[PDB]
Amino acid sequence: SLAPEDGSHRPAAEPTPPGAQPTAPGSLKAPDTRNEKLNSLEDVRKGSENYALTTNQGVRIADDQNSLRAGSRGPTLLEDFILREKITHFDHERIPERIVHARGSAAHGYFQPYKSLSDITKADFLSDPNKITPVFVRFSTVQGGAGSADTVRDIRGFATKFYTEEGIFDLVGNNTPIFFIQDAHKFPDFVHAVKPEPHWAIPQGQSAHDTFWDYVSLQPETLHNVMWAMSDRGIPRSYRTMEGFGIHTFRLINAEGKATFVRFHWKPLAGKASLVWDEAQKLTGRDPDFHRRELWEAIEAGDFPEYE
Amino acid sequence: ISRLGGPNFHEIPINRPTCPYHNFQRDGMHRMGIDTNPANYEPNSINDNWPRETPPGPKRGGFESYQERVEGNKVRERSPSFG
Amino acid sequence: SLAPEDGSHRPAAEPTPPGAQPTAPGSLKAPDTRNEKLNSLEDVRKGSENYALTTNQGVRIADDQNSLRAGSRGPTLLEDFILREKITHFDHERIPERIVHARGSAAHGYFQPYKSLSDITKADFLSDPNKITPVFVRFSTVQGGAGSADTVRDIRGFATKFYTEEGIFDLVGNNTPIFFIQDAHKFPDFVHAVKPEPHWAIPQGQSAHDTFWDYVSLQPETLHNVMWAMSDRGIPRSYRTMEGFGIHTFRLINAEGKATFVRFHWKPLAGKASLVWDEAQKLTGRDPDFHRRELWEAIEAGDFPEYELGFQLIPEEDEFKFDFDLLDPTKLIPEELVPVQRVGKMVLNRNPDNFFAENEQAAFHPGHIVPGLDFTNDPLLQGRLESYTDTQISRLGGPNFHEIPINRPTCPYHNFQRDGMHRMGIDTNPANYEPNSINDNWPRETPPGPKRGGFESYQERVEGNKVRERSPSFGEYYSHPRLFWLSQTPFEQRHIVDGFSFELSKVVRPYIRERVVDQLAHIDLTLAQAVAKNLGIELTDDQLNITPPPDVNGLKKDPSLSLYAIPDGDVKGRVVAILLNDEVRSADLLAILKALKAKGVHAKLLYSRMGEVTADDGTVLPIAATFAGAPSLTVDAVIVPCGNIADIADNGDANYYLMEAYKHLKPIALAGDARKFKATIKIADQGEEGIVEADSADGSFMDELLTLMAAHRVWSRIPKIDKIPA
Amino acid sequence: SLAPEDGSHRPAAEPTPPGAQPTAPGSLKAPDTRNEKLNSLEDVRKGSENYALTTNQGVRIADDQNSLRAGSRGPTLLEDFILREKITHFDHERIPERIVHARGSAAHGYFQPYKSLSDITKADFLSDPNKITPVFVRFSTVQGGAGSADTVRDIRGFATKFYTEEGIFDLVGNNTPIFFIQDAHKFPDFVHAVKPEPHWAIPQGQSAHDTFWDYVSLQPETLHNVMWAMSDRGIPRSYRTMEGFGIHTFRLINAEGKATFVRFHWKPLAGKASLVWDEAQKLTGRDPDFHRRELWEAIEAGDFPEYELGFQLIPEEDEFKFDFDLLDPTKLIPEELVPVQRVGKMVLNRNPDNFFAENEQAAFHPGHIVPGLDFTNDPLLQGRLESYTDTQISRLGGPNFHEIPINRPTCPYHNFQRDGMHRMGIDTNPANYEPNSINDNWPRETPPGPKRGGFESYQERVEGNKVRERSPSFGEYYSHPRLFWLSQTPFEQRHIVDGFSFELSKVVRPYIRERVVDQLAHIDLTLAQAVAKNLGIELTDDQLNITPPPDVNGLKKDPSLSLYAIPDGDVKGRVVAILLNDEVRSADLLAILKALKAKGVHAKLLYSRMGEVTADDGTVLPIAATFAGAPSLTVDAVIVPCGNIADIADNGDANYYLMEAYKHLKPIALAGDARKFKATIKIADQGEEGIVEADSADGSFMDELLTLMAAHRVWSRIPKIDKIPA
Ligand code: HEM
Ligand code: HEM
Ligand code: HEM
Repeated sequence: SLAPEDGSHRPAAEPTPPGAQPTAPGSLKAPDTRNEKLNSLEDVRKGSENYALTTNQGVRIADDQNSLRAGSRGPTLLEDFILREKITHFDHERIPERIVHARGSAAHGYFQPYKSLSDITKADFLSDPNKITPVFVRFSTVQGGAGSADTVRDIRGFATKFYTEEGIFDLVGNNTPIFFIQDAHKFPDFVHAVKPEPHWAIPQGQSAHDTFWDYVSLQPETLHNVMWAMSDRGIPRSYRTMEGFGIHTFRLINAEGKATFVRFHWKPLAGKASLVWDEAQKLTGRDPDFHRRELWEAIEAGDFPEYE
Repeated sequence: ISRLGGPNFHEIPINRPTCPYHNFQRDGMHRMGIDTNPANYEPNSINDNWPRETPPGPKRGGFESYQERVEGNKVRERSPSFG
Repeated sequence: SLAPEDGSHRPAAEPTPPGAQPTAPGSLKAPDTRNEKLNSLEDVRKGSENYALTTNQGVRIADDQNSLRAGSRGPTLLEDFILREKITHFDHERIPERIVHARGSAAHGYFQPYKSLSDITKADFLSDPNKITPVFVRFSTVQGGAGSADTVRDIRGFATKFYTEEGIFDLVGNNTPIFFIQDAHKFPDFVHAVKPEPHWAIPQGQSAHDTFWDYVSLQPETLHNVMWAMSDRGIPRSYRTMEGFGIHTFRLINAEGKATFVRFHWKPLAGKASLVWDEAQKLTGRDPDFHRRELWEAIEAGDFPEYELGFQLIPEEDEFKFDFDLLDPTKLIPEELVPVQRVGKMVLNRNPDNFFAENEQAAFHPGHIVPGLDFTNDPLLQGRLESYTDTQISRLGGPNFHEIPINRPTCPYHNFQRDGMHRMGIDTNPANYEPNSINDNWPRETPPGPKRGGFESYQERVEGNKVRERSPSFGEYYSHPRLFWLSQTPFEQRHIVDGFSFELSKVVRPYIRERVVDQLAHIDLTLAQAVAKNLGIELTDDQLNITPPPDVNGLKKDPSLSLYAIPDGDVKGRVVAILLNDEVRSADLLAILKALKAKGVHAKLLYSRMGEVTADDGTVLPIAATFAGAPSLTVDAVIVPCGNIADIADNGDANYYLMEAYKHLKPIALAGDARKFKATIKIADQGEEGIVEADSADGSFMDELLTLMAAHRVWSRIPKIDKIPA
Repeated sequence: SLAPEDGSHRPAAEPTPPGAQPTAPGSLKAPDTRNEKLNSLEDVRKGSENYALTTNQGVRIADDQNSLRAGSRGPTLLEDFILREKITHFDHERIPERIVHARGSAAHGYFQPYKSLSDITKADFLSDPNKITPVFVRFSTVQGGAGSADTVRDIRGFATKFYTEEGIFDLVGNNTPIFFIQDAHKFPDFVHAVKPEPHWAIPQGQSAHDTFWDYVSLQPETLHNVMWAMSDRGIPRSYRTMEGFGIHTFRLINAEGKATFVRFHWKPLAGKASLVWDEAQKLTGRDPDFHRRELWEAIEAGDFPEYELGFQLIPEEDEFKFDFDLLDPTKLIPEELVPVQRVGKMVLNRNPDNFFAENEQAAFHPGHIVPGLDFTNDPLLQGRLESYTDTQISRLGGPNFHEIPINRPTCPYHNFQRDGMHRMGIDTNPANYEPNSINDNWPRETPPGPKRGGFESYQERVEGNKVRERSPSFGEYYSHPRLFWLSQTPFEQRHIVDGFSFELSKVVRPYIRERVVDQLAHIDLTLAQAVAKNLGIELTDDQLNITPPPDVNGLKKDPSLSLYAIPDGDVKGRVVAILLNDEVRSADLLAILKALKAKGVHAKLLYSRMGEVTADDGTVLPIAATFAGAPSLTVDAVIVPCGNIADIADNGDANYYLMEAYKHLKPIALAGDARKFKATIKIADQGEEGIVEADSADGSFMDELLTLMAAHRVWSRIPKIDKIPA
């Protein structure tokens, strides 16, 4: 045994305030929080306590500290299949990050309607207030990589996967009610302009550079979302304290075939709050994981993010 | 790695062991197993060092290579016994 | 035409100091710079001016502003093949980042040896002082993603690709002379421990978290390199002002077959220089791209990064002559015992044209050696050889990554390998195997020889059983950490203590802190007690009584291990903030600029807004940045000329600018009424060492300031900064 | 291990007939055959002679025969970087095959139009009879994997990539003028049905299995192309002897903006010619590479495949004037209604250098059109535009597949797309977006115009509600199958009946056979009855009473739909087997070879062993193959010269060769005492049409033979072949 005698290595599996316990995987922290989707993941969840260390092929490992070599100061041997699998898996851990919204922080939850909407939509998840729909939500920035900072000035993504009884519905929104551009054909132009510039790949997580403002100056359609990004909207205090929007007009269709135009909104029950610019910038250096930490610790504390 | 798309090919159903498999390897394309271990390295105290190494033994022991003596210089040479 | 009439969109294609022009692709910025590698990339360089906009299939596009739809407010149509190509290429832009060292910044240059080293190595690139070898060098951090910040505390990588006439040689090193671990089998464990923790993927770019210090506390082999990381080595000022090392002992092999053990060194010709922690951490917020930017801007300015290649050479018969094992990569070889022999110079003199094509896709691998070099049994080096080709199969999409332009040898390559994803080369050989008769056995093997021969490994004797066992000779963990500690100045020691103290304060589980404190007590008691006190930990009586570890071959210190014990300052390429006011005394600015120019020191002129201000004599002075825009973090010193000081005396940003610089130990110079700013930093009326002051900015005002800059920081200010609220 | 002293390991770089020299890479076989695209590949062609064997990093290899090991009987060492690179490249050679048309064979050539088409199209490649456009063509089967056989019963693909001055145009067609299905949404259902069944992955290269005929029986829209597949069109003699069709109606657009509907045709100048089924199926075993081989060898011989591009042109105002919908890809446009206008000629005159790099990695996509061409609403064409780019992202490893050398345009290409796996192009443009001012907006959009303009789609009127609905005009399925049936000769109809009968006899579930027979009864009662009789099925009274479908716009037949109704035979490039004996009469062989050479017909000299035989006058005759080694399946006709006939008269294989040739309707010519072989094929002292016979092989004998070969096969023999046991 390497754990301390007093058990202080293991966090209590009860809600606790930020900093009170080490944070933990959600099924260890809150084992009795359940929804249909979380339960359905049980077939692939893997524990660890009391199990032998093995290869991926199920062969028990005697010595996970040394490679096989000819003599204890000798060359490493090709026949070390244990070393080879371990290093091979490590060598292939990374997958491409998302082209945009690479930096993001996610949690499980659920949604329930306040009333049946069958007069305006036949969508099953909206048919009955007693219909509980598991969700998985990912909040994100837009421009920076998966390893960039959270409290940059940027638009924020707000993506919800509804696991409904009639299919997955993904509501893939942002935290402002419009976008920068009108036609998808210009998306790679706008995104290349805001992204790090191609010669030197600077700057990270920032619109504050020539190519972004070159494009905005030549494309006045951008100016509306640019106003939002330049406001304190661009620097939320928390993903719990920003609005979400679908941006596009969609349609709801009812059982009679009637179409109603709809735009979607998420309204934060913790209210709206943003940082100020100097605080946000400095916070990217003192804690580049500030939003990711805040969201995880809110959920561990029982301060569940709620949106209407 | 190319034929089967990455290092998690042992999670393709036909290739899965029927016996337990636990270790500190993570991620990779197509990762199916969701690890709950607080630790992804050993030695660790945060999960009391589990999953743990197992000494070799008569049954249910860890793998140890037979201690064959090696003696020779580093050569790219075919043994004359093969000629 | 959307460009301005005056041509101010286009940067001057000549060397200009940082901030004077927008930065540009290297071949546009410096078209006259050339080497054999840069010339050989010309077949894949693509221009743009005066060309039509096309699809990738070469069809001219008429409207690149709209999708094809049925009516101008109608649905988009599947037949829009121009939209589909453009969006599909965009959808697939990203490739996996490197598993480690994902954050990095690279440049082209060249290397030349000072003399032939044929008596010790038959390596062709070291055979002739006239033989110049193109290089491509990538510097990096280790832990963070490609989008993480530059000025984190971490080790730095220093990887050099030599495009030699007898093959590519990759010297894949770090900025410290040892690694954290002894056997490659533990690399996934150590890297998992230092990386973001797997539940929540925090923290980025930081070792200040529980799992890292858990691993360290359980693996005392790691303490050597941890001491380095906790020192100011872990926060270099610039990639130009850090050392590089190969870490492992390799071999040189001469034409007579004699092996000599070698360790590789890079010496920064700009000297050694690091930030201080608060400055580095803040700087990850104010400019997470600071090292990448500084490297690119140095090259655009002609402040080319220069390093000297050095070898520590140990005869084969001296393998066992030291107190430590030469093959143990957690041990360094003290320069007091084995000096570094100067080998040649490398100069980095051209930025890439495209970051993704040249930097992101570059593949380095320490297995890439050439005749005249060879490996040893260092068991961390041994395992590296399994990883670097492997990882490139997924990262770069298959086994033809050597055909990506940046990676291609400049020398011939021919073999029987075929196919693979993204195969470029079209093989005309009738044979794809050997031995063959049908192409008269070409291409053919080449016997080894003095020059231009085939690769043969040194016939080292191997004897022992097949074991998974650490050599007992590696099982000593404290003597080298102690040598390192005792070799540091007292302020460098303070900064080490403060690095461990800050990092362990972020460890949530107190027992892990205690366990690390126990480790430090095995290294040096003064160190352990000082960290313990910062943590409210009391050493036990047993801890107070641990015998320190022995010295290393009789050495009680080695000043070559310190950044600053032996001054090696160089001001060329450093930068000074000049805080402007609305009525600057022009004679002060003239003297300042003249002195800085003469030593190759750059300036940024700062004010409370952009635009320009006008001096006492009518000189129009353009403003580079605001005080808040370009914080003191980003320069090496601060000068405030005389003039209408009342204009800025109550500016919070201007006062803070000086407080932050003061805190971070930077030289500050105050001329005439700018001396009023002494009060904001609590400077006594008769002055103090490190603050330059006079009635005007000269006679001796600039020499004094530039003398302080040559010593980098004002270490004697340290006792003073704790009282200052900044 | 070297080449023979006599240079016999190396083929002559001149045109040579099949079998005369070993085959070789096109650039070594025909170095002086050039075109712009072939030249442009020179940056990546790699030679081999006189070069050292290296790693891919350019390191010379000394011993390519052994791994590094600790002693010569010891374990292999991890540090063997040479072994690791060689094995890793081998381990990653394979890429996914094409989801369909995986089996295919390709060549380079050129195209030119006969006259400018500027009246009807502004496409640059059609604008001038003296502007030559390089092409790369791949022919293919559909169902089978890359390693399946060539002479299966299937549809064939005929894809041409035109490297034009205004972009790449891919005309991605097949060898029949319609497809099986109407809407791309069904493509995966139809292809899954035809492909090997999912439980056991059987059968390869065959539609003769339950799932295909289950889908056909339930989807009568498939019946037209199924008729073509069951006819001898499904088993071509060569890719040189089949038609090509783009299938869909496209648009041509002229400089005045006028749209003309068009269907694309390729006419084979070597004439139309197919195998018979027993021959084609046995040939998949004796030489599964027969079509690949025949194409490569034709090009090495100078028998370049030539095809005439032709257009059926329908004015816009005539869109609705037929009794079928022009946009329905299961309907053909009969040439009796709309003639094919001759447009230009394409000649395939050089083989690739490396099959993988050039053939396997080639990417064709019918969305790659150029100004002057446009799409229509054909709902199968429309869906194809979503597939060909998408599939290339996994097959070829990412979105930079246009930089794989074979796929590159020869014309300029410039845009703002960046990055992606295996990015070759290093972009110098300061901008990677438009509009931009920093590169004065280059590269720039180009307005549409008469020549060199940007692409603009024809502004077709769209009016309808958003529906997933098949157009009612597409709901007719029997009239085109009937037209096709009625346009075949009686022997072609017999072969169709036999194809259906053979395939349905392999369907295990008898109700599926019954359902198919019921569909055939809606096409033609004579066809339905003949297939039913072979299946032991009896048509019901109701089935006998099904009213046949209407004529197609009054047509009772169209002979352009037959392979053979109109003679168009060309013997150049065909091959005869000459069965030797050990004392051949040299005067026969002289006359035979002289007459064959005059018409460009090749010969293969066969015997019962390899080596040589000596003729009556001392001429040494090298033997190409044994009777068993090169069966009659591989030749067009068989000649037996006089000589020592007793040598071969009782040889089983020699007799069998003639029995198999006879059965397969090939001409056979017997000179002098070789007429003794008439008895093996049971055929009369008076002689038989299709058997040439004389005292010696002279002018007359050879003219008769070559006349029979110009008619391809001896159809009048069919009633005589059921009694021969072969
Ligand atoms: C109203 C406008 C848009 C909104 C609100 C929006 C929102 C988002 C969000 C929230 C994500 C991150 C989902 C996650 O967390 O994984 C995302 C990802 C993405 N978006 Fe959008 N987006 C918009 C426009 C576009 C456009 C016009 C395109 C391209 C035509 C595009 C292409 C993508 C792509 C390629 C990704 C990465 C998706 C992945 O890897 O799974 N987006 N978007
Ligand atoms: C002395 C110890 C080591 C040093 C000095 C070192 C140095 C480096 C550097 C500088 C890079 C970045 C090269 C670049 O800029 O692209 C790198 C990448 C990498 N290293 Fe190491 N390393 C060490 C130990 C190891 C070990 C023990 C392993 C695994 C057994 C390993 C595996 C890797 C991998 C997988 C990459 C990513 C390479 C790629 O994607 O191209 N390293 N190393
Ligand atoms: C008239 C109908 C069609 C014709 C004449 C046709 C013709 C062809 C040909 C000749 C090729 C092989 C090109 C080569 O040699 O590489 C091919 C490939 C392919 N086709 Fe089609 N096809 C048709 C319908 C479709 C449909 C409806 C789809 C899907 C909607 C489709 C999807 C594909 C795919 C995925 C490939 C593999 C292409 C690649 O890997 O590069 N085809 N087709």
